[PDB]
Amino acid sequence: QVQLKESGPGLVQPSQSLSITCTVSGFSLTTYGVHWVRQSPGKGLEWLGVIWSGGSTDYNAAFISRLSISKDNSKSHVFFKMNSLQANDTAIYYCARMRITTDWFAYWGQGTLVTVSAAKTTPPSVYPLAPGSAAQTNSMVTLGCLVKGYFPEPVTVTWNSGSLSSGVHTFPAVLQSDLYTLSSSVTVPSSTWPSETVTCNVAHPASSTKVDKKIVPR
Amino acid sequence: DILMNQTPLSLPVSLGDQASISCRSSQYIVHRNGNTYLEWYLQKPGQSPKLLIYKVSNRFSGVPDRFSGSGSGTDFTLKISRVEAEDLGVYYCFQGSHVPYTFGGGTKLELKRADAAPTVSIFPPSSEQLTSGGASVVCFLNNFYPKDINVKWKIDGSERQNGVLNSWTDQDSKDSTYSMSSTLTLTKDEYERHNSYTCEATHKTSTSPIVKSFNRNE
Ligand SMILES: *[C@@H]1O[C@H](CO)[C@@H](O)[C@H](O)[C@H]1NC(C)=O
Repeated sequence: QVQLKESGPGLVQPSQSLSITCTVSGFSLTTYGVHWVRQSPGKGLEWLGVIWSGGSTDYNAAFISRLSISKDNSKSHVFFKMNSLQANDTAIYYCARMRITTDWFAYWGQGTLVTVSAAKTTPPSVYPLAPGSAAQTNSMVTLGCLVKGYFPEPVTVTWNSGSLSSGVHTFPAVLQSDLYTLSSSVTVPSSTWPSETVTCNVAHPASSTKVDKKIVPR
Repeated sequence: DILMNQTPLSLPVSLGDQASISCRSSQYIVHRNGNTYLEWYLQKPGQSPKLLIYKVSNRFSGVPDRFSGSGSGTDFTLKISRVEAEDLGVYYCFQGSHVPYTFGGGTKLELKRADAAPTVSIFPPSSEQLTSGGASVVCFLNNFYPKDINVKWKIDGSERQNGVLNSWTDQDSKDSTYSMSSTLTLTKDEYERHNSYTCEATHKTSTSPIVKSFNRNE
């Protein structure tokens, strides 16, 4: 059916530019305008600009100096280019058909997550989290894994090679300095640990590292 | 720029309830070529926003009849006759009348449930980390509802602000609870200077904080 396909980078170096292509299908760029929007945690959804069916553009005034949008009608391509990116430009970017007059064709692209950083690829340190020596006993016990100092995202954390899946919580990564850190926890019946071994498996495809850490009593 | 102000910021609902969400603009949203460009979007976890209503009250195709929009001038309303599970997510109003076009800040529609106190767990630095010269204390606060929660760190009973990084999950799709991690990062030297480490959680389920603690000497 009707679709907008986005293509562009996951990572942009600070001061460098961000090029995204939106490929339209199901309708003609000669017929409708295409808008660009971004979404960040801090700022919410922000409209960036539009290229109208007729070929003219309008831009959000807070971006007009470093923003540009053009299109190729024949190949159904819309081109988005933003210059001089900085850390606060980290966001998901979307092309969208919006400001709708008719009952048809209104769809947004799968967004492009763009991370702005000068970090280099860095494998994680992986640390097991066993309960303290004197921690109080429950019918359940929580264990954990701390994954620290990696770049870029993502890592994938699994427990017992994915065999332990229920009672798992893996938290979003957060920027610590210019590297990422996350933790994951698993909860098992108290009777099963340490008698039944529990190991976190942490993969980081960008550094080709795969590390297992058994959680051992301290 | 035109401010779009949404109310409420979050709306707990159970399935089968009615729901009403409001959006107020800082200016009259005037027609353009006889069209009033006021739209409502729903964004589910991990997906792009999808158009629900365009031109104030027109249901986009595929959008079920339980959705309706109304309003004029500065005041607009999205109504849901009868909430289904697939209606959970973040709703945004959008105005396409005055450049720069602008979105509301979002209203999260979320599923109401029985109250749950968080399961709190605290973990001393791993000895692997200690050898590297770092010391992260980790606290997991898992499977709580409602979402409001505050975490306080204490070192020898003295409130600790610096070096704390928190990470929250979104509402779990299965049990509808929330989870949070809190990590206090210190140098190894700093860690050694102190004996007692406490994570204190304040949650609606009680006035008395949930305290978990360990002592560096055991
Ligand atoms: C974000 O950072 C840049 C570069 O430091 C600054 O000039 C820009 O205005 C900031 N933008 C916002 C919206 O805070």
